[PDB]
Amino acid sequence: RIQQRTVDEVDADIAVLAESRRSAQNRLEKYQQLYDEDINHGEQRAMSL
Amino acid sequence: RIQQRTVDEVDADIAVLAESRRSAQNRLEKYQQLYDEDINHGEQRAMSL
Amino acid sequence: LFYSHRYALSFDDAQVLNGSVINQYADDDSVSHFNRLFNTPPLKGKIF
Amino acid sequence: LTIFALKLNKAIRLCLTSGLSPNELQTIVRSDNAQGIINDSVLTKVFYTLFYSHRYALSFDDAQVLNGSVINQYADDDSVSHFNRLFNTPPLKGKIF
Amino acid sequence: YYTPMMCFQRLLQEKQFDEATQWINYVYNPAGYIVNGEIAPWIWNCRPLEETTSWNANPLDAIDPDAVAQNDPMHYKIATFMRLLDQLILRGDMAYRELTRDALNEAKMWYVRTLELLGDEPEDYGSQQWAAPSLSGAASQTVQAAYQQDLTMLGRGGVSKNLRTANSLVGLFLPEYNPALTDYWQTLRLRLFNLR
Amino acid sequence: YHETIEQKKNNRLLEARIFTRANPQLSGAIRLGIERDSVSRSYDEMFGARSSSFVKPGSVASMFSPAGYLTELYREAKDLHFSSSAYHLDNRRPDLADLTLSQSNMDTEISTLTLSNELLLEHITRKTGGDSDALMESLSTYRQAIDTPYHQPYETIRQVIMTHDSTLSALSRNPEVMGQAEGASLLAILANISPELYNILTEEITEKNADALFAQNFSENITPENFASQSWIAKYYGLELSEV
Amino acid sequence: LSATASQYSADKISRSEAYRRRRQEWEIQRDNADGEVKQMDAQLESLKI
Amino acid sequence: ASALHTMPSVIRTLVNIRYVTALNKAESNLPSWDEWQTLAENMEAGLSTQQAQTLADYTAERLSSVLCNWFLANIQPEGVSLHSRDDLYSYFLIDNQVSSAIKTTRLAEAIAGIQLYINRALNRIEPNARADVSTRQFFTDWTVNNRYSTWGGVSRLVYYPENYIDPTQRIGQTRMMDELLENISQSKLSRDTVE
Amino acid sequence: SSAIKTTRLAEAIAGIQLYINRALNRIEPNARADVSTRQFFTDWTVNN
Repeated sequence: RIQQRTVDEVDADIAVLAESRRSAQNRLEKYQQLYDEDINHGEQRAMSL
Repeated sequence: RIQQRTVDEVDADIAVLAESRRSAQNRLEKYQQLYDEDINHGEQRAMSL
Repeated sequence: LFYSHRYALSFDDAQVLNGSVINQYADDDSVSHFNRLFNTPPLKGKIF
Repeated sequence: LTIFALKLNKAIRLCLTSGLSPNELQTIVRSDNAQGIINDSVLTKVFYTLFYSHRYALSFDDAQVLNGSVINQYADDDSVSHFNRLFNTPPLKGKIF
Repeated sequence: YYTPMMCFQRLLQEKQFDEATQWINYVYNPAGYIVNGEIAPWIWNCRPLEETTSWNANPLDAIDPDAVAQNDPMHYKIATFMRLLDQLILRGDMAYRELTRDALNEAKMWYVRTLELLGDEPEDYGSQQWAAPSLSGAASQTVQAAYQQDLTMLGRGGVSKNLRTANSLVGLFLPEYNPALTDYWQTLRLRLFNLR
Repeated sequence: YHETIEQKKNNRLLEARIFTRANPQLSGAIRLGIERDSVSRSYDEMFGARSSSFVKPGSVASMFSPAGYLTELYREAKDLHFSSSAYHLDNRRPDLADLTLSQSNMDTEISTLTLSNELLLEHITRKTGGDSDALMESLSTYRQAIDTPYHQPYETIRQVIMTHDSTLSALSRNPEVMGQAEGASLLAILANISPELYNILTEEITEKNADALFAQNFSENITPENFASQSWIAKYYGLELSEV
Repeated sequence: LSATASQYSADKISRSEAYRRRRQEWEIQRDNADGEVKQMDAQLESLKI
Repeated sequence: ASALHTMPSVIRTLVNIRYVTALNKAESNLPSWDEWQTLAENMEAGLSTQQAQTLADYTAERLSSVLCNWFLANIQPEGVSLHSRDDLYSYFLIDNQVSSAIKTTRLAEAIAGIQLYINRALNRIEPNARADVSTRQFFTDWTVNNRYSTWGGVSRLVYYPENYIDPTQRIGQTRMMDELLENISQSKLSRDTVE
Repeated sequence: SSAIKTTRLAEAIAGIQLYINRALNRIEPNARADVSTRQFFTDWTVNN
């Protein structure tokens, strides 16, 4: 029984790390979109005028 | 068998450290270049104008 | 080549092992095998 | 100035070749005799004090006392002497004698 | 010359490529030039470069590569070419970031472009044959004087005499290959070995 | 002087131009954009194939390599002092004149101590006229110096014995063999006393042989007049005044 | 009016350069995010074995 | 014998050396010079490689120090008041008390020596300087010729200006083109802007 | 290496592109310079 509980514990830790991964990749792709778009048309207009 | 698997575990861990090593090293190199470039010709021209 | 494979030896070690003599004149821009055996460093004077 | 030069040359050569301090040579030569001269006995004391210093890990004072000399009352005297290291840190209630 | 160079260099600095190549084609184009619906007979698109005219007399007065280059225009020639193959390399780096198969083929295409245009790298020749003088003999004032005199005679003159200079006066040094060219050669070779 | 300086500059320019033309590195489609001049042929026939001769960077034969830099350096430096005076390069380092300029000479890696030692040996043996072994034998009994005598085999023994086991503690675990080893040898192998160091440490000092021993213990140029000065003792033994 | 136009040009190029620096910062911090993402991806496989 | 990893004969002999040096004990068993050398040779025979290098290092340094001292106390070439270690360093144009851990090549050492000699000459720290030759062309640029790297850059300039040619900025510019340059310095240059 | 995978269409694209490029740069001798001036080749920058 005790070892059943321990394998349960490690499975829970797997889930914890998995949702950690989801959060990290969210931050990543948000940064990536924010970086690729670089400078939008508003600042282009500011500099041009 | 169990002890073979624990050796497998530590091998996975050292690989993880290696990947994090590569990440930090990339951060280091990019910061190093970003520091050495210092001030490019754009800002020098701003100052001159 | 067989002995370098099995016993995990460089070339020259196996070369000596096969029945050939210690090579006293390698590339000569670096230390020869003979001077690798008896000349790292010389004891107090030059070897003979 | 010749003879004093010879004496000082002897002692300085010894201490430089032997890692010995001027006060250490002062103490060992005085303990050997009040002459301040060197013979086989002085070098005997030197060797054994350094040997015991190496093995038992004690200072020069402990080794010098061990060799058969006395505990020195008058060390460098700009710091606490050996004797006062033994019986004067602090005095019990009054000054030592 | 200078302003097309300016616009091209700034465009390359801003990671911009295609209108940069369109721009640099004003002054040079390996594919030649089209005028009046026809292929041009000239090679470079800058007349002074074709004619190889100098507009400096005493360039060594100051320490300026500008002075030296202007005193002999063909340096300028290779310089622009240099910068040209430069963007070619920069194309590959962009084409290689996405690790996508079609972009992979595109990067290989760029690298074969610069490989073909670059030619064939030469190799070391003189070091094997060069004899080893002593320092004093190498610093012999007489050998240096003889060489300088030969050079002056060649310059103001060009006399054909002394068909052999008695190479036994081995006390001179040999020209060394441009390090930047070898840098790009090794770059292409490493990236190609990587790509295969 | 002007005409000379413009002559040198023009020669440099012409060499540079002719060298850039024949660079095989530039082929290259840009090869089709370069021509062969009459001056090119003239240099060709005057200097043979030297014009076609190039080197890989990092080789000795390059004019920008450290070898040619040193050649120019010595060329310039050779005359900074009159040959007669003691500061002449030929006088101070005669072996520097005949230094070959080879790939092995700039590639190989040896400690600075090695060269320094052999140069000092060359001067000393030039002076005395003997060899290395005679020098070491003289050193083993030399007295007139702060480091003499210098018993190299003895110090080597001391160093190796310290290497294996300091304090000879294992040796102490064998008291029977200590029936044959007294304290004297153990002092010799624990502290730095060569036999002649013992002789100088254990010789009586009296006036009857005073100056004689002085002569034995010092060079002729050293005298008690020299010895009187404190700064002199500090510089003689390389010690600090507070220490003396 | 020459001086005022020069001041304008100076501040506009300086502003563009500030934008470029911000871009570099975004890029490096996104790279570091990606490094963390893959590093913890490796941590996941270690944990599941 | 096994404690020292060596033969019993040589430990017998080492113990056999009554270090009393002509009485105060039995007698002087001091070995002769060659006997000393042979005893040392045999005794150090059973030593490894990295220990061999360490012994070579220690002996080389000790020999260097002894040699420097001996040359000070023995040979005094006229024209120099050499009176210390660094005096020999300057006059022989080579360091004499560095650690053996440093390594170099012949060319590097000669470079350093000649540089230091030139430098000593220029600052008039040397007496009887031939000041006539100190004014030569090469010494004028001694600021940029004191280093191999700087000399290489300035020499490689004239033959290979292309490595050091920078289209982006040059001297001799007209402020008119410079004004173009600052007008094409925006973050993104589309076609019409450069037009 | 065989680690690269592709299709007949992709390789054919690559080969024909390389042929066009070689022709244009006058690396290939005996180019039919008349046809090299076609409208498609003017826009070779955006058609490569």
